[PDB]
Amino acid sequence: MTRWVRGIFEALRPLETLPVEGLIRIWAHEALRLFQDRLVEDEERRWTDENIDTVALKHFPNIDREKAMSRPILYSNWLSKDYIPVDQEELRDYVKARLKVFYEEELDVPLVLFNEVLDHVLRIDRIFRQPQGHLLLIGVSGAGKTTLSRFVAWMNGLSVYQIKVHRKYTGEDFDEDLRTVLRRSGCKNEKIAFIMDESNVLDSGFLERMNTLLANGEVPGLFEGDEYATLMTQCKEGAQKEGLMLDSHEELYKWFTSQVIRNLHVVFTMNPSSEGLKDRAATSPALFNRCVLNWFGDWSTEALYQVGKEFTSKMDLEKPNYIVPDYMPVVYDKLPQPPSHREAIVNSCVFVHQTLHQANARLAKRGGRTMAITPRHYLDFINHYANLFHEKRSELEEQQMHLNVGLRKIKETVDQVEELRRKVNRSTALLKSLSAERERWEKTSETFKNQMSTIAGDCLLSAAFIAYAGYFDQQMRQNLFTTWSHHLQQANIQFRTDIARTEYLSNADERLRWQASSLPADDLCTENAIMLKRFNRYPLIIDPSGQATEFIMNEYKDRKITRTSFLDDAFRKNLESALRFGNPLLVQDVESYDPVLNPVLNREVRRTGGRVLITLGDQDIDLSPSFVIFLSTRDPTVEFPPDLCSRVTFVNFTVTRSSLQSQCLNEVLKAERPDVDEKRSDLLKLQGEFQLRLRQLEKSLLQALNEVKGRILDDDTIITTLENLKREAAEVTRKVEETDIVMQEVETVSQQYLPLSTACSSIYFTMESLKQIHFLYQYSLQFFLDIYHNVLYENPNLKGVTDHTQRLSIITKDLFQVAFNRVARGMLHQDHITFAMLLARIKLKGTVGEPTYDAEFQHFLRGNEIVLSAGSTPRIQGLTVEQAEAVVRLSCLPAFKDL
Ligand SMILES: Nc1ncnc2c1ncn2[C@@H]1O[C@H](COP(=O)(O)OP(=O)(O)O)[C@@H](O)[C@H]1O
Repeated sequence: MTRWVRGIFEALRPLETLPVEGLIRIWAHEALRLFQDRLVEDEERRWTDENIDTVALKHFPNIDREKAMSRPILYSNWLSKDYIPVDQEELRDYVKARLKVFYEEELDVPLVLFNEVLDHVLRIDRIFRQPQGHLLLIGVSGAGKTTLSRFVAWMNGLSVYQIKVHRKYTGEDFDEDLRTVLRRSGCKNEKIAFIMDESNVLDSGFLERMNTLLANGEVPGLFEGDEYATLMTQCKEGAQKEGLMLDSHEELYKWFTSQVIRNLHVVFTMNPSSEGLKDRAATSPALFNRCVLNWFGDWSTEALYQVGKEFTSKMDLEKPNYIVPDYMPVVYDKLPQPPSHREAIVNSCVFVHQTLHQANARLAKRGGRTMAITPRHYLDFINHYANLFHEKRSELEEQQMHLNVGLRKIKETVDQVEELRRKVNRSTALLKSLSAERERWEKTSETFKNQMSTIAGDCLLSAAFIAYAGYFDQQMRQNLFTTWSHHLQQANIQFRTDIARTEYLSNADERLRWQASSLPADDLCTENAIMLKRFNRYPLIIDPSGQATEFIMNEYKDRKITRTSFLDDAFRKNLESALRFGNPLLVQDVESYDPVLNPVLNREVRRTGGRVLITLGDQDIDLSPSFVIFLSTRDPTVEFPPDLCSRVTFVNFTVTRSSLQSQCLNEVLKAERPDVDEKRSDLLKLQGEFQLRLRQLEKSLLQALNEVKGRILDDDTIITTLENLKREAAEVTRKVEETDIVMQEVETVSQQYLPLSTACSSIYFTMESLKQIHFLYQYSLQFFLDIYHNVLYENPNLKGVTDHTQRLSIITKDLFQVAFNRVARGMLHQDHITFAMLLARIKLKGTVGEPTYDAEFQHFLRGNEIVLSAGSTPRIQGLTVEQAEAVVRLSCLPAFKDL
């Protein structure tokens, strides 16, 4: 209430003749600034707005709507000398005008201005106006709390200062930095907008220093001895050059403290996690005394839609023929009218973001180990969408112009043939072959026109998959992809169905090179390699095994990738040399993440300077363009700080039940029924790879055409190539026309081999969970892989049998038996029955002839623990109390009503 009265009084210093409406407007503005910015939920904010309006009307029942107008009540002293209220649009234009100069100065990164930005900027400016302005910007990473802070601090002419934090950064260094910032604040009279983040704190002593820096503005145990005398020298000089009389030592120190009071603004940016705030309050009470905390909520659907619309402007998404048959909105308010498919693309992007939010909520509800999606992920997703759309359109345009060049070359060949004619059989053969070529190539042209319909949707789905997914397992990746596909089809945005992510995002040669460089054939590994190839945020590999580390080591052997770690004392030494040379650096053990990497991960290198210099620590080091840093770990799952979570692309190699199911299905299809596996590999190659080989034959034909210069005496040299091209075109046509028969029998074969895969996954994860029973029962994935390879390629029972239906049964029985034999051999002779009947339950789930009997198993396991004492008296002489109670509990079971 004191701040309320102070703010109202300040707003009325130079302003006269204000009506009652203006006064209640200022009252409401101050109430919203001091009572609503601190709320965390939107419900609290709207309740505050409703209650302020109802109290205003109750205590002032004879006022005009001049009290409220537009709910964006904003006051700015930028447009006029006084603290006059301003309109949304005028302030937006002025902020854009100032942002032009801001971009000219530094940070050329574009910032789309939404309603939230203008409000946050005005709040931070209001806090900056008062001499004791201190901020606690609590908001999710990527919201731009730091960016807005710097923008407004520059806009008010405040020299921003930041602490460069690393693992070796000691408390004495913090005291020296505080001495420097206070010297700049008091001496030379510099308005410092000194800022910090939660990552900028590694020792509480920082927090007790800020306690006295905020509450009193003077740090007593900072300036001692020589430092104190030097400080008094500089500040006594500053008093003279600022026209201030020199006094005794104590009075001069007091004047310096007052100068720091009026020339220092400390800003805190914090994780919205309230648990951290609970003891942040305890460590420093001044965080709730001198700091006006400003809660930054997650970017709203309005903000996400505006970001998507503004950034996706360079791309050409204008499709004149588009139909909207259903009503699937997200923004709900701006341009809901039938779109030009660009609004549809942006709506799909924001729906993808909401889809991740819903998936995260569901994962947290039905389990844990859930990571939080920051708006920086949206910016990464938008950049991925733009780059991938550019690539996938430029490549098709260049191959289309190649086809046009080939057509013109064939026309020129026709002209040469007409000149030559005026052997006849050779002429007729080449004439019919070239007519067939004309038909095939006009078909190619119409196909090229067809892919323009699907490029937008396919690239959107691929970018949403690569930029967002990567931490989730195979099942959740598939669920997200199918949800995105269903929504995009429902939005009538044309995307090609049955899209192979691996084949669409990579070519044959890169995939085979990956396979050579120690990469498993699992589709999860291929997708992870895809994410590792193209990326904006430097990867953070999650892998319990060492397969990914050795794979990426092999991938960059030529580039001289150096292996270091955070635990290594020479980590900075090993990283500076790699940065200067331009060599990739793989840093393992990200558990003790070094905060010195924040500038590198944020890619905040200042390109404004002549050479591209990064401010890594105190020193400035030039950023080599080939500096590709990598992060990795050795644990399956661990919680990461959210600030680190928003600067890296989580690529996860951790196995799961669905991953084991897919691997076992692929392995059994490779071993049993290799024809279906070959036909599916041909299907995967049908997306681009076969077309790429056809283009290679096309360019070989083009080379031969001017190699022979239209020879007619020896025409077979080109007739062979033409015949091969015709045969390959016919083969591709047969493969495409069989895409209805195929994936109709392929799906049947796959679902036939599904019980084996699910049984394998269940058996492996039961073996993994066997750690609970006894500390000695520890089994690796390699052990189960050996078991499964043995039961496939080494069974003695499969030597003679060849019928697939009998071979599957024999393989399943052999797998069960061999798994039991290999596991029980290292189990005490009291758990053999336990594992055996666990495998029996797994098989009973696998078989279909009888129900699962889940109620019976639940009873047999725990249902006898139900509490009841009615009818517990034995009725027959041949019965006891415990047996009578067991009779009652079994009579509870539906199968035993009459017992
Ligand atoms: N209004 C905005 N529009 C677009 N991008 C924005 C906006 N505000 C911030 N950003 C982006 O946020 C990134 C910086 O986020 P950062 O300041 O590190 O966030 P935080 O302080 O929440 O951790 C940059 O990519 C910047 O362009």
